[PDB]
Amino acid sequence: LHDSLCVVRNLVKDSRVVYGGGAAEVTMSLAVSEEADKQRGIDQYAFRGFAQALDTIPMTLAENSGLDPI
Amino acid sequence: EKLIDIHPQTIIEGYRLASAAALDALTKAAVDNSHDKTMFREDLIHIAKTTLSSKILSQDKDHFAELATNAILRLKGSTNLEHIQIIKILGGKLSDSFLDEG
Repeated sequence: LHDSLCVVRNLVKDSRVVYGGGAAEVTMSLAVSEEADKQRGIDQYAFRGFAQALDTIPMTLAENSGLDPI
Repeated sequence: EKLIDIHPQTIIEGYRLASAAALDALTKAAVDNSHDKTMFREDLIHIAKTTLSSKILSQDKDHFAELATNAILRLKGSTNLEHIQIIKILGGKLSDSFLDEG
């Protein structure tokens, strides 16, 4: 409940709602990735790191169900 | 390991088939010849050198690369490396290590 409740005071503290199912996470893999190509330097691989990263939420989310993370 | 996040026993299939493609291309890029004893000696030294480098004895790299390519020459191809024995004595300095024909 302290979850269900707090979730609502999240809406009170800052009204807005994204989309779950790792969906919110997936966006970064795309968006952030583009802002790395046109970034050049060494911050292209570091930022590409946030592509390598957010992929976990959907991966474990889905793998925890038995579906192929790939 | 990272890839394992995804079945393993299949990953072996790739590394044995894909690194086989690599194994293949590496043969293509290879450079054969020559087979003239005139040219050989000049390659064998280059090999002995590249190998003898990075080893305490690199200092006089040539001195050794010569030692090697010689003993290898005697006994055509391909003979066991058991007749040419590497004996060693504690004698002042380095590079006093010659090859002996007896």
